[PDB]
Amino acid sequence: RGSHMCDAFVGTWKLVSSENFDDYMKEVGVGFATRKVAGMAKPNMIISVNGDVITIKSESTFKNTEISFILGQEFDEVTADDRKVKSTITLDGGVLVHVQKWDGKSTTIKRKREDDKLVVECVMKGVTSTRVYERA
Ligand SMILES: COc1ccc(S(=O)(=O)NCCCCC(=O)O)c2ccccc12
Repeated sequence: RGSHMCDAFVGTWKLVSSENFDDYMKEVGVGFATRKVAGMAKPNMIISVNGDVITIKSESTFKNTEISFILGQEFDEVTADDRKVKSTITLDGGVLVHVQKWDGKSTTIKRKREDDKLVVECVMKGVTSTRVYERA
């Protein structure tokens, strides 16, 4: 197999900035103690691609997570904050668009390459948080 456009996400990334994540988590419904501890985390994210399967791992002092998925194909995800959600991730104009659905609610997480950074934009009900990762 040769290159894929998604290979631009592949690598080891470290969180360097976070804006409005507490308010985003509030909107998602995250409880106090989880918000405080999760908010402190400075995770590393490892993204790899193997055939049609994309894997996103996150390692931090808060929680270690891993999701593997095929674009456009819904999967079960247990989030860092312990929600059990139905997730679908697609590629739209170079941007990984990740929708999580649970308990009649929905949130969208966009991951995109900007310069040498990987920018993560999380949106829930008018509230947006921006998290920026750099190469590790
Ligand atoms: C470190 O704490 C978290 C990580 C990921 C998630 S998530 O379910 O994967 N949605 C956010 C995804 C992008 C954030 C990031 O990877 O830096 C959390 C969701 C709610 C509260 C805390 C979360």
